[PDB]
Parts: sequence; structure tokens; C-alpha cells
Amino acid sequence: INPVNNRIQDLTERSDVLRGYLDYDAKKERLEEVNAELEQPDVWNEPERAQALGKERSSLEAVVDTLDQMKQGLEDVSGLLELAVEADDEETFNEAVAELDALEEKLAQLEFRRMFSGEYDSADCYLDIQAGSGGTEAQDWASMLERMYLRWAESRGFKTEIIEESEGEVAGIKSVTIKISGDYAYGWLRTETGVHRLVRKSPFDSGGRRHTSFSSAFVYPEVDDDIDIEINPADLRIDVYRTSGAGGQHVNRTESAVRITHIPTGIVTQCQNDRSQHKNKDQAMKQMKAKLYELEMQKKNAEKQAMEDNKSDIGWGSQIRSYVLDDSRIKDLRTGVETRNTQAVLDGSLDQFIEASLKAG
Amino acid sequence: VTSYIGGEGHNLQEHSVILIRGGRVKDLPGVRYHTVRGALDCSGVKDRKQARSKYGVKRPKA
Amino acid sequence: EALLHDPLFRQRVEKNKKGKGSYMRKGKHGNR
Amino acid sequence: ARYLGPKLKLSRREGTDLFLKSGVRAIDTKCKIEQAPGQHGARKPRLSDYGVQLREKQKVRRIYGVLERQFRNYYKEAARLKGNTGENLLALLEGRLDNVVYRMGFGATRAEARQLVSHKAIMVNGRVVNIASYQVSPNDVVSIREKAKKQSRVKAALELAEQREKPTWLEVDAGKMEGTFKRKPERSDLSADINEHLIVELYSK
RNA sequence: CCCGCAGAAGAAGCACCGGCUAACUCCGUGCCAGCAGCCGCGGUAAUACGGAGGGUGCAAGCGUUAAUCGGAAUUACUGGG
RNA sequence: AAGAACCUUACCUGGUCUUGACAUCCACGGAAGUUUUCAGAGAUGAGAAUGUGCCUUCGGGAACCGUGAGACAGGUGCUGC
Ligand SMILES: [Mg+2]
Ligand SMILES: [Mg+2]
Ligand SMILES: [Mg+2]
Ligand SMILES: [Mg+2]
Ligand SMILES: [Mg+2]
Ligand SMILES: [Mg+2]
Ligand SMILES: [Mg+2]
Ligand SMILES: [Mg+2]
Ligand SMILES: [Mg+2]
Ligand SMILES: [Mg+2]
Repeated sequence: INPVNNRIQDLTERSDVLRGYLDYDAKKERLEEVNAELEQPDVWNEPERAQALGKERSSLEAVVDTLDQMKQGLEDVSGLLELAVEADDEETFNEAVAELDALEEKLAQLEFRRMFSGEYDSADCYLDIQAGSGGTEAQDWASMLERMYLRWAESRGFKTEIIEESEGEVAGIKSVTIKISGDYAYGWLRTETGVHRLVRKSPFDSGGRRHTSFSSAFVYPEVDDDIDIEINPADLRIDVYRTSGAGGQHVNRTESAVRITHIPTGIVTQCQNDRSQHKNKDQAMKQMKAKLYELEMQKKNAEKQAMEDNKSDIGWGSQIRSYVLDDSRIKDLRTGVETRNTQAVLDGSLDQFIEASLKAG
Repeated sequence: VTSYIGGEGHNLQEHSVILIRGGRVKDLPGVRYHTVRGALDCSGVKDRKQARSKYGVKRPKA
Repeated sequence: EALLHDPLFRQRVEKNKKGKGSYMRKGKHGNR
Repeated sequence: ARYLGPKLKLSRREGTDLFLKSGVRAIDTKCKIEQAPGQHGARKPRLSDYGVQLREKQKVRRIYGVLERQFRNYYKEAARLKGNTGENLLALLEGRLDNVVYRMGFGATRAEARQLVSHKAIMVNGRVVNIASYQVSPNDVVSIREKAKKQSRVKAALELAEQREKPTWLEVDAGKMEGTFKRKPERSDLSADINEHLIVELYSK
């Protein structure tokens, strides 16, 4: 009896899923297609193609060979454990532990590769949550959702910084922006962008009347201080002005917002870190470009990046979550992962939806 | 004019030669025409069994 | 913003079955 | 242009025997008949105002095997003719050929009476006629052609027709296989379970 | 149009089923999909939506739309205020 | 809440068992019960002394313990709209 073998059983079935993700058949089919095209006598005569054919080769060789490394590797680890239990070699028991873990460390190498983290997915990011309509019901949902995310990253260890927070009227905000410092911080949060539906009996009306509130959240990364493509001039606009009341221990003890707009395509960012006007406008233009950066990536998806124009515009990830409090049923509209624990996911038990969003993102 | 697309899920695009059938919905303001699913270019619905003459599905060939 | 000020995303109020604003003339069926 | 389905399920919707399955065994001798006509038929219906006139009309059509396009055409001639339009409808449905053959006992069912007519085995007035809608003229003869002489149904049905009421406006000759159509049938002389007045009100809606 | 030659062998689909208007209750969805002629149905316990079984109405036709008239004594001379 | 130091305590952290803390049904063996030691925060886990009573369904019922196959048990989990 060995629970390590019970993990070898678990890792192998997961490996079948890891093979089930990448379409392991077509991986070996395409890799031989790069092989046949390099036999072509004009490899040296097509230089740019040659560096590209090697690029198509080397990118798959780090995956297909690893997939075959996990194939023949696991079969030997399947041998080294069962030989150890049936012969009682204490070192063979000790070595098989390192033999199983390294395969998971290859599964961990596939983990970031399956996540296909590119541009700024390994970097920190910013949040942007807007309140819906209907007075106090919307701002509470703005608040309760935001303060769930604030209690979320603290459990994961991501440093949180409220860049800007604009309180609506009665217990809640209308817009908020939070900087999330962390490794792969954009990677764990990118897929949460969209509109989040709240369904509950409102506490604001006598009787009952289950009310449906809406609120959206927008996650845009940190663009490495410069994208390397500055589209600055672009009808720039500064509007720096005093904010609500600095009452007692109000946010950052600043009340000095820097409202900056990007008139073409209508992008609006703002910052409320410090009293130094020149400091905030420096930080706000950083996120203005980042918000402009996510606009540039959506255009690729708008053509032929990941939409698959088959019949029509296959997408519209606006309604991505539904939070029904009085039925205790949280449903994700992108995968269908459901959970019957409201206060747990109101505390930050969102890993079940991250893996759900990791699949289609 | 603007017309309503019947059935569950459509296969239309920026340019498609459809067929317009009269009929008001009284639920959308201004829509006073329906679109025949299964006509000229607008195809019939998918996986339909009860009322398939409406929405142009032929018949289960099994 | 504009992707939230779409006329879809509006606060939806439900007609409760009993209480304030509960009366129905005939209801879903009128079997006599 | 025919029913072609379970026979006595039609009688179950009515709750009475419509004689369209009759040989010897009365009403299945068993499970359910003159009762629940479907899955939810154990639940009694409410029989609304349209349905009372409807089931009255449907009962008459299930008897003679006439479709709605055709039965309405009998109603046109029944209404335009003189006298009682409620009475003339049962007159024209009686003069229909397959009824006449069924009243002879030549066939044991109105369906079987069509089987003999359609397969050119009956010579009305000496002439072979395969029209089930043949309105039989008064003071006429109906006869079975020789190819259907003792052909295992005529003998079996005519002996079965001994428990009938032997309709008074006719003269069948059991043993010469030839019938004789006497006068127009009187209203009071037929089945009389049919509320003929509910039919005329339905088409006059 | 008659006569003769076979094993019933070649010949059944369509709309509808909350009320008006004949005919139901179970799954799947969950103010989201969709239905509609009108009143209005769908908020995780639907007879109105989508399938299944069972019925109804018609039947080589059945529905939908367009159009005229009728119900319209809601242009009323017959026949209103 | 007619009374939170453990208990209550349903929550938190760590340590653990999973037809289970609790009930009936099946199979096999073992009367129950009592004492004492070690590791350990404890739960539990691992040993050692000890007893075998009532009828004769005499090849066991009535009692009690342990290990499994399941039927289920369990829920201070959601909905007072
Ligand atoms: Mg015809
Ligand atoms: Mg009814
Ligand atoms: Mg239905
Ligand atoms: Mg059916
Ligand atoms: Mg009109
Ligand atoms: Mg008029
Ligand atoms: Mg008037
Ligand atoms: Mg635990
Ligand atoms: Mg229970
Ligand atoms: Mg309970």
C-alpha cells in the first residue's frame, strides 16, 4: 500500500488530461510536417523561412519531446516504484519519490505552457470595477464584489494598492482601481474581466422584491513602464481636481484625483495615490497606455486571433458570472462550474473558477 | 425595414439573401416582419422536432 | 461604461406573488 | 383518405360501441372500453360547449367513415334540399353505398363493406360499382357479383347479421346474395342515439 | 373500360394540446434561451419555451404569410348615437 | 442565550476516520466486563493480565466487541418568498 502510487495513479490520469489538452495526436502530426519542409533544398535559399521553420521546430520540440519524455519517463517511474515495493530497497523507495516529483515538475513546465502566458501575464496588473444602475443596490454589489477581491489576493499573498476609489453615495463605489503586485498577477486575474450578475432579495425595499444588480470588472496589466510604442499626443487632456472629503481616514489621505482621458476610442483613467500632481499623472498615463494596450489586443481577437469566425461573432464574454445569493448558486457562464458556497467565494475561494477560466483562456 | 429572426440560433451575416415574411411581434418596437428560417440562404434551425415545417427542418432520416 | 450602459444591464424588479403589487386578474390558468 | 388506425380507440373517446369492430365478442370482454380513452382518460373531462357539438359530429363521422372534407359536402346538399336539414344528413349518409352493403349483412363492418365495394365485388342495379360514396337511388337493387359468391366473408357476415335489427326500409335476400333498396329511410327508423340537431348547429357557426 | 397473373406485397404525413378553441403530465433550461394572433407566458416545482410519451384536429395534404369580406349594429338604408 | 474558561459550539488552525459519533438488516469469530503500560496535545494506534453467566431453540436465542459487502445513516447545509 503506497499513497505515492495513489498519486502516480492521479498524475497519470492527469497526464491523460495533459495529453487531452494539447491534442497529442496532432502535436506529433504537425512536428513531422516541420520535418518534411526542412528537407526542401531551398532551406538555405529561403533564409527567413529557415529561421522560422527552425522556430516552428524548436517551439514544438520543447513540447512534443517533453510529451514523449513524460511518456517514457512515467513508464519507468511506474516501474521504479512497483519494483521498490516488491523488493524493499530503501534507496529505491527514496529515489522513486524524486522520480515522481520531477515528472510533476515537467507537468508544472506544461502548466505555464498550457496557460500560454505571453505578453504581460507574468506581470502585475490593475483592477477596474464599475457599479451598475439603480442606486444603492448597485454600489453595494460594487462594494461586496470589490472587497471580495481585496480579501482574495491577501490570502494568495498578492500585494494590494488602491490606485483610485470613487465612492458612490451610500455604502459603495461607482468606480475603483486597484494595483495587484505579484508574480503572474495578471495571469491569475486576466480572465475575470466582464460583467458580474448579482441576484438577491434587496434589503432596501419593504417586503421582498428579489432585485437583479449588475457590475463589471476590468483587468488590465502593467505594460513594463512603456509598450515601446508611444501613442501619447492623441488629444491629451488633464483635469486634476479635488476629491470627496478626506474625512478622518478616507483613502490614501490624498483626495487629489488626476482625471486623464484618451478622446479617440474614449479611454478614461484616473489616479489617487498622492498629493504630488506630477507623480499621479505619471502613474495614470502608465495605466492609460495599458488600458489602451488591452484595446490593441482585443482588435486582434476581433479579426482572427481567438474568435473562430464560423457563423457570426463567436464570443461576447460580458455575462461571465451569476451570483444568486438567495439560492446559494454561483454559476460561471463560460465553463459551467458551479458552487453551493456563497460566503466561501465571497471570502475568495475563486480557484475553482480560475481553472475554469484557465481552460478557455 | 427590420425583421425578426425566428428559431433558436441563426446563421446570418453582414450580407445574406433572406426571405421576409409578414408578422408583428408586439414586443420589439418597430419590428413588423419575420424571417423564414429555411428559405433562400437563411437555413433552418438545428435539432428541431416538434414544429419543423415552421423553421424549415426536413425530417429525421434515421 | 458603454459596455455597461447597454440597455440590457438594467436593475430588474420581480413581481412578487404575494404582498405589495401581487394581484392578478386571472393568472396563468382560468379553468371553469 | 381513410382512418387506418386502431378501430375501437375511436369508440373509447365516445364511450359507446360504434359497431366498427363487431364480430361476436362485445367490447374486448376485458381491460378497458367504454371508459378511459387515452393515457389521462381515467380523469373525467369537462366537455365544453364546442366539444359537445364536436364529439356529436365526430361520432357520426367515425360511424360511416367519412372525412371532414366530404362530410361537409353532404351538409351542403342536406342544407340546400327541402325539409329538415338535420334529417336529410342522416338520409344521405344512409344512402351512401357502404352503409347499404353494411345494412344488408353482406359485410360485417362498414370498413369490410368498403373492402367488398372497392375491390369491385358488388354490382348495384346490375352494374359493378366500386365507389363507396355511391348514393343509392330509391327503388333499386344491389347485388353481389359471382366472383364474390361464397368467398368466405359473404357467408360469414350474413350469418353474423342475424343479431341485427333487419332495417325496415330494405329487403335483403339471404340465400340469393342480392339486396333490394326500398324507400327513403325515415328519421325515426334509424339508430336514434345521434342528436342530429347538434351537427347542424356546428356547421352553422 | 372489361379479362387474366401475386406475398398484402408499391402507398402517411402535417399543425396543435394555458384561455379564446377540440386535446396532458413528466424530464432539460432557469426573465437566460425562446414562444405569440390577443390576454400574456419563462425568476431552479412551466399544462404556454425545448425534447419524450400520450391525445386532438385535418389528411396527400397540412400549416404560415399576404389580400377581401364576415364577426364589426366599431359609417348603423334594412341597422347607432 | 432561564446564564461562551474545556463542555455548550454549530466558526477558525493543525492532527485524523471514513458504511462512520448515532439506527436496523447480512456474514464470521469472539461472552461482557475489569486492570495496567508505551508514543502522543488529544483523538486514536500498539501490547499485557482477566472472565465465559441464564435455558437446553441442546449444532444457540437473549446480550456485547471487532473487521468487511453494501442498503443507508448524518447535515446547527440552502430556501421562512
Ligand atoms: Mg380529397
Ligand atoms: Mg380545453
Ligand atoms: Mg411544450
Ligand atoms: Mg405523439
Ligand atoms: Mg377584419
Ligand atoms: Mg357592415
Ligand atoms: Mg355608437
Ligand atoms: Mg481539516
Ligand atoms: Mg437524510
Ligand atoms: Mg436538516
